[PDB]
Amino acid sequence: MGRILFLTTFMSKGNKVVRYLESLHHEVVICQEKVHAQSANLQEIDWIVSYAYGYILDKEIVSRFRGRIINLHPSLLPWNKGRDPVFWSVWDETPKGVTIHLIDEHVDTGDILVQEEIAFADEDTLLDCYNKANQAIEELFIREWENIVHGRIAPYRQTAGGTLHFKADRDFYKNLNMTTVRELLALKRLCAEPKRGEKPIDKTFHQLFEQQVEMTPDHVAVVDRGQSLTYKQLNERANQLAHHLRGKGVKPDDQVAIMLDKSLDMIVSILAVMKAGGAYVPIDPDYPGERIAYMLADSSAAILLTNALHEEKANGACDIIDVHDPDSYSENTNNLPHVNRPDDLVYVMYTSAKGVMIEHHNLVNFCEWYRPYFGVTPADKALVYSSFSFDGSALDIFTHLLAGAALHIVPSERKYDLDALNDYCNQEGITISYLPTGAAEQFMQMDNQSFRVVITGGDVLKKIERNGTYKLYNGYGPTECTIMVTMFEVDKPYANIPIGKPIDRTRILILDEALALQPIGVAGELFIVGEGLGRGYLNRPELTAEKFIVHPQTGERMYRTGDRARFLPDGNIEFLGRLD
Ligand SMILES: Nc1nc(=O)c2c([nH]1)NC[C@@H](CNc1ccc(C(=O)N[C@@H](CCC(=O)O)C(=O)O)cc1)N2C=O
Ligand SMILES: CC(C)[C@H](N)C(=O)O
Repeated sequence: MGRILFLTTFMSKGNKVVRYLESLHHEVVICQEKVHAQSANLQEIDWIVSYAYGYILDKEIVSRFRGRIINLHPSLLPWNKGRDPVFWSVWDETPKGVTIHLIDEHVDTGDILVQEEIAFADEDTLLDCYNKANQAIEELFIREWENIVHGRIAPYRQTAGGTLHFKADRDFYKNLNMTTVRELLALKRLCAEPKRGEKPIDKTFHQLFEQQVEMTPDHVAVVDRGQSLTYKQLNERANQLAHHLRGKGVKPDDQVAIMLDKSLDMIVSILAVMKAGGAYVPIDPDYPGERIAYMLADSSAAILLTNALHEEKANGACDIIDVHDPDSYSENTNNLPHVNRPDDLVYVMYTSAKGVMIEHHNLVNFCEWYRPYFGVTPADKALVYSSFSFDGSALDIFTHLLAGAALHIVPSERKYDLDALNDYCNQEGITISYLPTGAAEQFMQMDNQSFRVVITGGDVLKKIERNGTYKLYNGYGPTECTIMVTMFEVDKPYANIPIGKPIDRTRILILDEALALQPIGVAGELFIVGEGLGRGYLNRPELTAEKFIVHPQTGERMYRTGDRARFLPDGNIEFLGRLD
């Protein structure tokens, strides 16, 4: 009878479709390569049927075979045109079906002949779906072929719109072929790009702090032994120092070093640096004079806020401002005119070394997530415990100041004696704070009735047994992505205590060495994306590039931690040590 040219690159030479056509006494030429007009595969052809053909047809060919080129495409067009349609059908959660349509000059733009709705069960694998569709369309072709040959079907134009996908759009998703529909949608919900409608962060920390001063001005801000400052008192003194600093020429993105012990003067100095416009570099003065000398050299800091006592540990490296000299304080107590943007530096901290750069928007995002998460109110009282050279300090000070809470400085007297500290808290009625895993585990041993919440993380947490009523939370995150990026409420004991779910405006991805996504439950190198990412390492652009990358598929900016982890079925993340 008639000679049929069958085009495919993926499909077998013995498809149900080919056998049916041969059953009807058609000679079926099978071709899997691109062809041109001169091709001997185009001699004496009545119908062209194409099924997963991986090449376009020159206009020359489609015109000569107009009205006689059929394509088998397993999607409910115009949904899911182009490559890997069955997959994108699941991922993009489009309607699912199979379509036989004429071949137009453009990809999958030909008028429809027949169309069928298909269904996938939550339990089917993505390879199950791929087959179930090819099954459905092959059977459909056999049912309606006769109707197609005799030309008795009225082609109808495809509905406007649709989705289109390209060959390489699945690269990022190569490891997901054997995933379940349920398991695949779960992964999307955990790792898919942010939903539309969100706006950049438009505030700096000292903006929001000055905001909070006017709401709770007479509330206690910071306490150190018997001395205390209200938000109003604290704000005005920082302003006086900030005026002085901006007079000395502090400007946005400038570095100002602070070398002091935990004290009211420290909080004033920190806020004064921000309000002036710059970012503060905390230097614990117990560091070896070697480290201190380096931190001041690497840092471009021209100003140093410090004591008469620690003055000499800098060896005249820079201009010094005595926080105890009343001449370092201006008469003006007004808030300074704002000159900062959220992309300006807020602080620079050193890892165990390199200068990590953090911007205001990084810090704002963390505090704005912290307040509502832990339901912090001005009734709360928190401790300044961590060294002021670690990002754990930023949590202690900043989160609670924007909640109107009261900060209590922790002297070395009870820094180590947790029995004595606990007595502090029970007397003063402390309700919340962060303790590193080491210190936190110890504190579980002391009796406590003050706390409402305690937070840990930084090293692996292994014990949960606590005496007090308070809830307990384990967190995770590197200094490079601003304090912590994930948070878990500990409800029951675990052999591996999970580190929780991501915070506001942050996303975490588990990737192959190839940087491809990994199914829920499969380990990989944990990657961070979102508001938390800092500016990088100071004076270390080549190394910054190493750790702050532009993903090859998505083009998003991500931080490579070098930690192993995996997602649990309920959405929480599980730490699995370093990558080695
Ligand atoms: N002329 C024509 N119209 C069609 O509608 C049609 C055909 N040919 N041939 C088979 C199928 C389309 N199949 C495909 C699938 C992918 C590519 C492809 O190579 N896409 C590249 C684009 C890059 C480039 O243009 O070089 C990609 O990266 O996604 C081509 C044809 N098809 C009807 O079903
Ligand atoms: C100390 C902790 C809050 C910090 N994210 C770290 O791991 O260094």
